[PDB]
Amino acid sequence: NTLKMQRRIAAEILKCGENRIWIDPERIDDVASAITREDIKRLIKEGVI
Amino acid sequence: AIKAGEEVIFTVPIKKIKKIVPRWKRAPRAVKFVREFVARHAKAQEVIIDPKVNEKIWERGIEKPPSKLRVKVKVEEEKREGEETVRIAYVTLA
Amino acid sequence: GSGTATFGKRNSTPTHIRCRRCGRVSYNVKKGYCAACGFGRSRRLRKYRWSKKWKKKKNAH
Amino acid sequence: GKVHRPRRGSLGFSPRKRAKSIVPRIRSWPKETEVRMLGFAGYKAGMTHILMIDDEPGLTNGKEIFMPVTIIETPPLRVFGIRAYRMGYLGLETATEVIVPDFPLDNYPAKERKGKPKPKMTFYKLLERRIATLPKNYTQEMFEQKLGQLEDMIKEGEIVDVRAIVATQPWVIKLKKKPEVMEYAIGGTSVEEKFNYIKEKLGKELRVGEVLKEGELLDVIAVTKGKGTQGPVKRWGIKLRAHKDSKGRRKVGSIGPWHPARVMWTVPMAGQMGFHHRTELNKRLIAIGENGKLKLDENTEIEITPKGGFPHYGIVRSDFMMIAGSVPGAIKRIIRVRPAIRPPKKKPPVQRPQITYVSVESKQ
RNA sequence: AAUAGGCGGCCGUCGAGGGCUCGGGUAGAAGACCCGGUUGAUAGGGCGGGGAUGUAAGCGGGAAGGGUCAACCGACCCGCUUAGUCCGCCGCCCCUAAUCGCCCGAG
RNA sequence: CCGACACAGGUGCCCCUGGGUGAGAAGCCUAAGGCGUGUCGGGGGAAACCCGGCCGAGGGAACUCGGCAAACUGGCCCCGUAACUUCGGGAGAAGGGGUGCCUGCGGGUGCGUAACCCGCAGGUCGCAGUGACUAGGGGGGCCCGACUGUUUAAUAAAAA
RNA sequence: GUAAGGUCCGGUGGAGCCGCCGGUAUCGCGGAUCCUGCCGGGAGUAGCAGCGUAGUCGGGUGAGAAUCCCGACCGCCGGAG
RNA sequence: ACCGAUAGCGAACUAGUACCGUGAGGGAAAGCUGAAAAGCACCCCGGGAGGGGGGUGAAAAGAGCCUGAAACCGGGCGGCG
Ligand SMILES: [Zn+2]
Repeated sequence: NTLKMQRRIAAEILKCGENRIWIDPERIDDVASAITREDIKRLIKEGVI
Repeated sequence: AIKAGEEVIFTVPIKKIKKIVPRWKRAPRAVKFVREFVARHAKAQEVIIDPKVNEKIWERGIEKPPSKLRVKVKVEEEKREGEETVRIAYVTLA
Repeated sequence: GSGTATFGKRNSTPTHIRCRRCGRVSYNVKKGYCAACGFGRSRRLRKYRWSKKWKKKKNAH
Repeated sequence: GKVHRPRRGSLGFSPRKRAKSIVPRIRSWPKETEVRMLGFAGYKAGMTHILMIDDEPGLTNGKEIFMPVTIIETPPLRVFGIRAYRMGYLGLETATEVIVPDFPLDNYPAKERKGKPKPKMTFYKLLERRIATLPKNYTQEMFEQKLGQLEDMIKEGEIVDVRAIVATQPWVIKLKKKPEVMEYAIGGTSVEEKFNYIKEKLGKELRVGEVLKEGELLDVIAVTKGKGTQGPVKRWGIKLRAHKDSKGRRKVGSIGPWHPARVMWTVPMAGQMGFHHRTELNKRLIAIGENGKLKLDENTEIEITPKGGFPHYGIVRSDFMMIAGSVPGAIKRIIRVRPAIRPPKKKPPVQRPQITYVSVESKQ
């Protein structure tokens, strides 16, 4: 469960570098469960990303 | 000795290892020395070092750890899995 | 020079490509003929009795 | 022709190996008529300097001169054994040895800690840290019988030498607790006289003042400071190779010719440097001080300890010696001294020289 | 030293003595060697001594001048200040760790 | 990708570059972007010796085939500048003085109290003011080839 | 049996083999820096440095974590990485 | 009266194949369980790979499979040490 796809898609969505993405260290299970761009957008709106 | 749920103040002499290691390994060597010193002086099987303490050690880069570090050691007992009882010492700044 | 550094300049157009007639990768692309069967240079096949490759093809040597 | 030069280093100190024991051994003793113990022991403390009116023959006689000195702390030794030597087939062989029975120890610096009374130390307890197997149920009567047997052997004449077995007392100066046990010869020409001299002081304390005389020459025996493994450049003083050498500069060039087809033992090589048994000759004993203090002119008394204490050493609290020049060994090393075995023909007078200044400034 | 030595002591016909482990260097490439181990000042810590640099931060005042010739800015200087910082040196104090444990061993 | 390789080479550095200092696409620091994969880790007064780097009292080439290597000088401004000469040069010849910070004025272009650049007076600190970084040592004879250029890819760059 | 070798005994093996006469032949190996295959000592040694010396703390996953993942700190490149 | 898997054609077999060279061209290694898969059901241990029991078979011949030589390596025994 490496969050490379999630980090890359979040960076692409937010229009920034991949090193500027912050992922909540307490919601790693939610981030790993998120597998689609819709789920990643939902996490971004929630504030995990 | 220190019993469970008790709190002590220690002064770790980090300068004891500056000249025995290369200048660019001094911060990790200081972290190792602090952990070993706390374990020996608290008779603790496990030591948990606070990220604040780690940042204080790494404040001036990998080459200049502080010569002396004042730390706060709290001793707790877990007794997990039945393998006797384990003593865990938590290290915080000041 | 003349060695390992020289071998790094093999990223240009290949000298030989696949031949439409004989099926081997021997077609001189720049000149326009096959170095194996002579396609593009002769109507007849390029066979030489000092060569054993065409015999090897059919196990006739 | 070729170019000649003396060889690098001396072959008279080979093998250059680590000393057999940290406690020095004495192989030869001076010949004297006075009945006294031929030497003493102490611990190296540090170095300082004085200004003194020279009394030795030479150009600078009668002029005030600078003089470096070394301070050796010498707490009194404990005389606790007597050994007898007979003449064997190939040399001296020990015939018997008698030690005194256990006695209470009163110079031990006992300290009251929280709970428990004074430890109340006794002998055979500090000595156990060195011998580890001491007599059990040993009594004064049995000691007297053993001494009488030794004396009877002396009267019969089977004994050709007698020596005193002494032990250091580092606990007096708080340096350590494990003592050093050494054997010392006694001057004179009568075995009976030497035996009486040892017997009258068996079980007692001997001070450097009762043994040595101020202003006399001594031989100093110790183990030099260790340097670890050192290359030939430092070990034998060879010349560095040419600066264009691409295989190194701190090494010997040729380690031998074609023939003999072996490396000769005389070729310098790297190895152990320092920590060697060495003897220094003709070191003058400038002065003897008592209780860490030195008197100058019957009204001035100074503390030999410099301000801030000796570097890597504590404070001198017992009797001490002032030796002109430097002595081998490190700080806190055990040093043995004996009367000079080959003194010069024109020796300096046997008395303390006129001292005008003693340095007690900080040495760190 | 193959004539492979002498002596004192302790042990055996459970057991003297020793090793690993522990705190440190008079020592050190690994081994080895040396001091200490509650029969305690070995290291840390606290206090004091001695030393090395050179007078800390903060505040008050002055400062060539400017500024509505006011408020205010200002390199730098003076006082608190032989200060501050630091010590691979020493002394005193058992507050902390030198604990627990394991192994070999002649008969 | 090619070189037998997750090869410090070559192909491709082929096209593009925020802020400060600075003449600068220089060096140094830093934003964005990227990385901790130019991928075996741990210990140590734990040596000798080797490779890379810093310093060294007095002397200053006495070393050596040979000043090899290293060292001196170094940016900018102002004075000053030889033999010889193909009159163009030599030439940055050589040699000498200055350089920081603060306070305040003057000048050029400019509508401007916008921006850039050039001077003046005073105060003051340190051993040292191009304080790090960047950054020539110089001169006099002789041989050869006029010069810029080319060469033995892999021991000769030269008077060829 | 001088010998080149022959034959028996005990064990493994599971399907072919031998004495004598007369013929026949790719008919006998220790070497050719011989050829092919397999295996030793070197050796649990060298190498895993040099031109960019980079990791630490807390948490997670997992039988198993210096090396995988998240956060913080500390670093490198930044007219090129 | 040829050879019997280093022999016989280079190829007894997915052989002019894999693979080497820009290119003409060059070119290997590799056969065998058992009569019958009857190719090991079930139990204990291990994260797994596997190990130990227990079964099939006249015989494990156990698929890493007919016989299993020599070199080499580990252990046991006899002798020296
Ligand atoms: Zn063709």
